Formats: sequence, structure tokens, C-alpha cells
Amino acid sequence: KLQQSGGGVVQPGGSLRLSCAASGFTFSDYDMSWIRQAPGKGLEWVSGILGGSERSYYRDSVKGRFTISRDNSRKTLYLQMNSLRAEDTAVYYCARHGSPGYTLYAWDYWGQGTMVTVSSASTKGPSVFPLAPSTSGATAALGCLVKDYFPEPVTVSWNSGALTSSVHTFPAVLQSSGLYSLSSVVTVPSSSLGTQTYICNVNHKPSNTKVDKKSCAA
Amino acid sequence: PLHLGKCNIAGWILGNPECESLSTASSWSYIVETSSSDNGTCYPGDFIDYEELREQLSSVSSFERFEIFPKTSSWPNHDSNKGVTAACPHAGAKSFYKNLIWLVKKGNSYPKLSKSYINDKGKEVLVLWGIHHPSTSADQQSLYQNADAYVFVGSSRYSKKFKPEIAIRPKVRDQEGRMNYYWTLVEPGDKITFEATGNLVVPRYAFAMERNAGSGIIISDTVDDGFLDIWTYNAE
Amino acid sequence: IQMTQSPASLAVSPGQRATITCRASESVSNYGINFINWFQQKPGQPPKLLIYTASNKGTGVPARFSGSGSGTDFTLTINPVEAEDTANYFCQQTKEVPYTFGGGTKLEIKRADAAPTVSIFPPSSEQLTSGGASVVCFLNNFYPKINVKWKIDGSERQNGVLNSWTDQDSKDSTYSMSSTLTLDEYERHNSYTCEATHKTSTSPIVKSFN
Ligand SMILES: [Ca+2]
Repeated sequence: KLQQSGGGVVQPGGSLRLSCAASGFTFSDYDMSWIRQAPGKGLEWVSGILGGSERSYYRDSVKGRFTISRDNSRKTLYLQMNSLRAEDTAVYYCARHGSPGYTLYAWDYWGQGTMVTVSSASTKGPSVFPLAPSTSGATAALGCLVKDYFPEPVTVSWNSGALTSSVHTFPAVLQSSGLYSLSSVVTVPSSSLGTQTYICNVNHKPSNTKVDKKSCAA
Repeated sequence: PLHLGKCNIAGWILGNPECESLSTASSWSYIVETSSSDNGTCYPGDFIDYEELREQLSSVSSFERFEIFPKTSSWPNHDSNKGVTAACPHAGAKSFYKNLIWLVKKGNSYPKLSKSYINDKGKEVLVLWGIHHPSTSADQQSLYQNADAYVFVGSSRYSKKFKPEIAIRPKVRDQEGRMNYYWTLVEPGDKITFEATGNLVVPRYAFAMERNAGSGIIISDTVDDGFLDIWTYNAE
Repeated sequence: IQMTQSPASLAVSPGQRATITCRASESVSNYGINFINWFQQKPGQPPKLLIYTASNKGTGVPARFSGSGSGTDFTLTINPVEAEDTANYFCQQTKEVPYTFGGGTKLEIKRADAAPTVSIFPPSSEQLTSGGASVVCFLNNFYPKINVKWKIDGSERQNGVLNSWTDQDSKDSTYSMSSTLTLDEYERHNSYTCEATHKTSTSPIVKSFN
């Protein structure tokens, strides 16, 4: 029961094509679809395509420009996204349709997302700085500074493993026409730093970069 | 016993908009109607096959109103929002039947029409489509451009090819257009096929159903049958 | 457009039941049918089917979740409200027609008063090679949200440099981020002090001079 999409950034008016991938079988029959989630709120469904007698359903705010297709052997559906307005930047959840029984009620599940982004502002991978410090407690709270990146999303993993605890932040766009900046933190036993290695990895997939550096004691 | 409060079976299953609402689900022995006469079919016309339809809708397990093809996107090439009429109005505004879409011309010329539903899940799928008969060739060309135009419903278990008969019938609800109503049934095997250069009122809603056999108690003019026994004649 | 709309955003302890509700323009019921299919989104990652057709609870979903309503208006209800729910719930696509997403509700969960637990930080060497100077002070794990200020012991407007942004947490209120941002070997002292005020009568954390 699986779902896999993609695409990053477009300088508006360009065309894009979001792929999607299925495993969880029987793809030859099912209906499938996308729902982009608008930022700041999120809104709605951008196409509904059928299994047989191929028929295509759209939003009247979409209808002209989008083409939704599928292949049944390599077993993918796509969204060809055309003539793009700043209005439509969202993330795209690829999603199927549980029909069986009579009606066609709804979609049981949807792929992680892919953030399609519409802007003229060139891609920028994040500057990566560590954050380290006094009075000794029980648990020590460290951090990782990710600064000035564009656009979206970004992923801060602390060397895989110590990701329990580990809150993250919601990027501000420091008022430059781009370049988000988010801040991440651990809370970890005092006795794990000054001994254990604590790394802080960040992936930004659109700029095609993933990086980490040990946050070093001062 | 399914019992309609606002209208006869014409307008209810077509969706005349005094009809709308209805009741809670379906498995029903037989229909009961609150009988409109002058008010039954909205935009004036003959309901073909209406009494056979009277009894296929009698003993029924379930029902589904589903979007056969959605009004919106199903028809890339035909102007899908323009037909609505005073004959079938609502809120004082000029409405049309819920379960079908009156398809008038998009920007003057009307190409061949391709649409089809291919069934899968076995239940009896009831598809309905009206057929419109312009008052005059004025009423005619300004709606479906081809003055020589037809309608052909493909089946297997059905085939018919229609054709408009244009003439001015007397006024019914100020309408010298007259329409015709037809209902096929596609079983789990079949793949329905529509097509036309005009005069078609295409389905929006349509029904998956399952029947048995039954009924028999109704109004003069206008499972539980024999069971095993009941608790008297046999075991006690 | 065929549009639904919710009973906004209100909030509950993790005590028990709240009702998000839907109001559909037309009737989306025929019957033995209905339509509305509830979806939950975790505020900061992907969608979840809970209740579909108002009534039937999606196998795989929690029990606490319940729903019912006739055809025009609907209601979602999660009875023993859990720390786990708390996520931006939608109301869905109605019939088959143009398919329309109601737009959502927040659902905030009310815990005991907490914290902050302030953490400060100097800027790193490599930010500083680049002329960057920013100072990060974490606030994590409070409740409610909070008032933050800096003490550089100078008089400038308020201490400018727009900073903040935050989250919600599956288990508390978490984590106000606030940072000051300036240039090179500049700034002034080594003095920048978060006075983190909340429902507390103070939470001072001093910078360093060293
Ligand atoms: Ca009725």
C-alpha cells in the first residue's frame, strides 16, 4: 500500500510534471488522484482520473492547464502541471480511491507529499552552523542552526538515531525575498556530550544537498 | 415501503426541483406517490418505458445515486452550464433536473460525442437520459448547431437511435420545446456507450441497484413472503 | 462550488469529547448513502482518513473517534480526547460533484502550566568568518505561549531583528524560537540576555562575557 511522487521549483509559467508510484498492486483498475495542500491553510483536489474508458476530472480553477495521465504497467500516475501562477504553490499528495461496494466514496491513503514551488527566485541550499554553549544540569539542551535556504522543505535529522525528543522549528523568511531559516535542538543527558558524538544532519532535496557536522563543545 | 412526499416517480428520479429530498435509504417493497398532475414532468415531455420502470423500482435491494460522469469535466467540448429552464425552475431562479445535464452548444459547432460508462461491480446500473425536441429550427440551431443531428445509445442489451422531431407543440409551462425520457439498464457485464451530434440530455446521476421479485399491494387508481411459517400453524 | 464549513477552532483539555462539525450547502445525502468523509492532518505533515460517510470508522483508525448526522450537517467527535489527536481536521469532498474540502479546525489540547526551560547560545565560528552574527535562545516546553525579550543592556528601539516562529506538540506546547542577528566582531558587550517571561515572575538566562 504505497505512494511516491516528485518535484521542486518552477519560475512561473514553466511546466512541471509530478510523478507518482504505486505498490500495493491491482493498479490496473483503481481510480487515483492528487490533492495539493495550499500553504497557510491548504485547500483541495486537483484531479480525479478513472481506471477504464479513460476519463479525467478537474477543478474549474485548474481545468484548462492540467493533464493527468497514468501508466498501468510501469504502474505510475502523473500530473503534468502547466502555465503556473504564484497562486498554486502547494505540496502535492498523490492519493487513490477506495470504491468497492457501489458508490466511490473516498481515498484511503496518500503519499508523503512533494512540495511544488512557484517562484523566480533561484534555489539556495542552507548554511549549516552548529549551536553549543555554564551551570551543569541533568539533561543538556544543544542545537543546530540552519540559515538562509530556499525553498522547501528541509529535514533535520540528528545522525538518524537520537531523534526521540528533538523538536524543530517553523522557518521564518528573513525578509530577503527568499531564504528561510530554521533552528533545531536536542535535549539529551549531560553525560552524552563531551563524550558521545552528536551530529545534526540536514537534507534539502531540491538543491540536492544533505549535510551534517558534529556540534563541537566550546 | 418507499413513500415520496413531494412528487410522482417522473420528477423524483429525474430530479424535478420540487423533488429533491426524499427519505432514509433503500430496500423497499413498493413506491407511494403524492401525485402531481400538471406538475409531474417539469419540462414537458413523454416518459418512455415509464410503467415498466414503475415495477422494476418496486422490489429493490439498495440504490445508489452516484456521479455517472460529473457534469463538470465529462464533456471537454460541450457547453455544460448553459441549459436550465423556467419549466423546471427553483428559488424563482431557472433550474434544471438534478440527475442529468442539458448540453447546449459551446461556441457554435457541435462535434460528435463519445461518452461511455463501462461497468464493473455487479449491481443493476440504471442510467437515464432525456431527449430534447426544439420548438423550431430557431429553438434548434441555437442549441445544437447541426440541424441534421442524431442520438445513438449503444449497449449490447440495448440499442436505439433517436432523432429530434421539431414542431411546435402547444404550450406546456410556456414551453413549446418537448422532451423525451428513456431509461436503460447495464448489468455487471455490459459497457454502455452514448454518442450524438445533438438533442441529448446526458446523465449526471445514475443508480446501482439489486432487485428480487415481489410487491403487489398498491393504490387502486391514483424474505417476509410466506417465510417458513409463523409460530402457529407448524411448531405450536 | 458545493462548499462546507466547520465550527471553527476551539480547544479542550485532554479530558474528553469535542465536535468538529460540517455544514454542506445542498444535501449530500440521498440515503443509505451520505457522503462526507473526515480527514485529519498532523500540523506539519500528511493527511489521514478517520471517518468516512459520517458513520463508518476506518479500520486502522482509533476507536475514540465517532461520527453521525443526517444529510445536511455533519459532526465529528473524539470522545476521550488524547494527546495524540490535536491535528487540523478537514471535512470532505461531499458527494460526487465538484469535490470540495471544507477547510479545517485546529483542536488545541489544554495541559497543566509548564516551564519554559530557557537555553541560550553564542554564534559559531564559521557563521562569524562570514560576517554573520546571530544569537539563538530556545524556549522549549512551555504552556501557554509566551513573551520574550532581549537584554543587551543598551538602549536601541526594542532590540530589532525579527525572529520568532514555533510549533504545537503531540505531547505538550513546545518550543519558541527567538534569535538576534548582527555582523562580525561587532555587536557591543558580550551581553545579550533573554528575559523569558510567561506565567512565571521571571526566567533570566545570562549570555557570557568570556
Ligand atoms: Ca420526492
